Amino acid sequence: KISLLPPVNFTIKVTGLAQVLLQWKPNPDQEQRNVNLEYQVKINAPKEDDYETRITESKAVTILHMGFSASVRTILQNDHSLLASSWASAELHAPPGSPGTSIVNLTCTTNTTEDNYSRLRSYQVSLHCTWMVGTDAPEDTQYFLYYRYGSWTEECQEYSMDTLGRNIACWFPRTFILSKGRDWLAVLVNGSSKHSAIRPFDQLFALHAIDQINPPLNVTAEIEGTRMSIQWEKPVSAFPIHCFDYEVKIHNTRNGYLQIEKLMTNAFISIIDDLSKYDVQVRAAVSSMCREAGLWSEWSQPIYVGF
Amino acid sequence: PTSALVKETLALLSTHRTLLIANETLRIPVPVHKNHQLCTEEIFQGIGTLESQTVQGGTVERLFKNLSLIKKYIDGQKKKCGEERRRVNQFLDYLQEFLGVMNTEWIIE
Amino acid sequence: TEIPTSALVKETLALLSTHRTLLIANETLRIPVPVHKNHQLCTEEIFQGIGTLESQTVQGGTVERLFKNLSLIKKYIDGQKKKCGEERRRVNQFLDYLQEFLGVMNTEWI
Ligand SMILES: OC[C@H]1O[C@@H](O)[C@H](O)[C@@H](O)[C@@H]1O
Ligand SMILES: OC[C@H]1O[C@@H](O)[C@H](O)[C@@H](O)[C@@H]1O
Ligand SMILES: OC[C@H]1O[C@@H](O)[C@H](O)[C@@H](O)[C@@H]1O
Repeated sequence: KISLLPPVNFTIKVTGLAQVLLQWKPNPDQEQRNVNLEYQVKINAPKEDDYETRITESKAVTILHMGFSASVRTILQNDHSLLASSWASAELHAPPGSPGTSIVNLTCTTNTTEDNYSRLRSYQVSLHCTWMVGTDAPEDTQYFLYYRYGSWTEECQEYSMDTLGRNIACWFPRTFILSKGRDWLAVLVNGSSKHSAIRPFDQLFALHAIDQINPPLNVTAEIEGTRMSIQWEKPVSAFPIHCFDYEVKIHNTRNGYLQIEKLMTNAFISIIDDLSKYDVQVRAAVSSMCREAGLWSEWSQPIYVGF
Repeated sequence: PTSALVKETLALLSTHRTLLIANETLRIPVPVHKNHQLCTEEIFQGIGTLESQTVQGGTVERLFKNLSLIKKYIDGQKKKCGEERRRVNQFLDYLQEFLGVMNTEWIIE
Repeated sequence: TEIPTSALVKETLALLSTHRTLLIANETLRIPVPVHKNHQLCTEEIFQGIGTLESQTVQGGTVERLFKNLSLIKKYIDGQKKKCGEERRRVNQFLDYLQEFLGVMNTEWI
């Protein structure tokens, strides 16, 4: 019969954009360790979780402008029994600031391009955010944007302002964001002003939700008697050939007749008629088989075949 | 081998989600970082425990089989690491390959 | 554990290129080398071979700093494996991970 006591010196500390570290220490007054104790952590706000852990520290990626709050408890499992202690608790308050002082409607967008130097094919990722100023913001207030990807945090260098000073957009032509990346992008927007505190605002984006896939390039259509050969190239991206879904759209400008084919290869053979001008476009997305569902590209520019 | 497999076992995973995610008391090891490949041993023991926990009626049985073949492939890749002894200059090249990579494309806490 | 900075990794690379000639100097040595390029699967063997170069070479000079660097990269890699299973989470969250894994396995190998 053992009697479990809660962990002690439970603290939360901010270690970077939308990132914290929970720590605690085993209870000095615990029935001596000859049994291995573990911990149960429960995140209470802003976004619920619990999970068990086996050491006395835990990282959590989370939004902070709403304040964060967490609890931890000690547990002991074995043959015939589970036991768990009362909880310790801790929280960070929401940052200081009036309600409408805060940035609103932040959208962020990623896109890939190719380094046309370096002798070796690697790629580059830009980032582009916009937001609006929020209704209570005082006239003199200035907003600043920071981003984080994995261990690298940068502050925005080149903004775009509304017609009286205030930053409303940001652009990074390069970043430390990996293309094929599978981690969260965290964005923070601070502010300041003569006449009071400004509420920060942060959020977490998943890359697949904001990566503006590039259209296919070099779509070619060769019309031969009655068959049309369409062809295109893999979009500019760091996902390999076998990772794309395409939609090919063939449109008869003579009568309206429309054909769209979804497929994973780079070529398509469609039967056609010989008295029409057709326009053909192609669209692209990366396969749910390589990453979670994201966005479709624009359609390539119309090319025309037939008379 | 096993190209065909994965793509199919993904949508299989997708359709059997609500069923799998129904034991809310169950806890499985999940890495805290994204170098997935360092963690296959854990990833596979979690599937094992999931599998012993979930009722073996339906097309779900197929999801597990599939995961077990993927398991086989990975086991084989792993045996290929220590299979073929070679001259030192060879091993050094590997090492420097391994170090470049560890450098350009792993996150680092 | 020590975050192995990318200058350190980078320094080690340089130190490696230097001592190449000293290191090969055992014609009798054979060392397991992986046929495929999924390093993350082979970290075990990588350090095992390092281990045998080490056990053979004389430590001193910048040659010691080499194995000291590798050693410190090895501990880091173990930090990272322990990190594979110190937290148990809801099925929902393990499913997400399994999914990522499969997708990266699909996009990186062949
Ligand atoms: O703790 C690291 C800090 O870096 C600063 O540049 C940012 O302004 C803070 O928001 C951040 O938390
Ligand atoms: O309001 C959140 C509460 O949830 C439970 O985990 C516990 O009863 C408290 O320690 C905690 O503060
Ligand atoms: O000027 C801000 C930036 O806006 C983006 O939409 C464009 O892609 C950049 O080329 C441009 O410099």
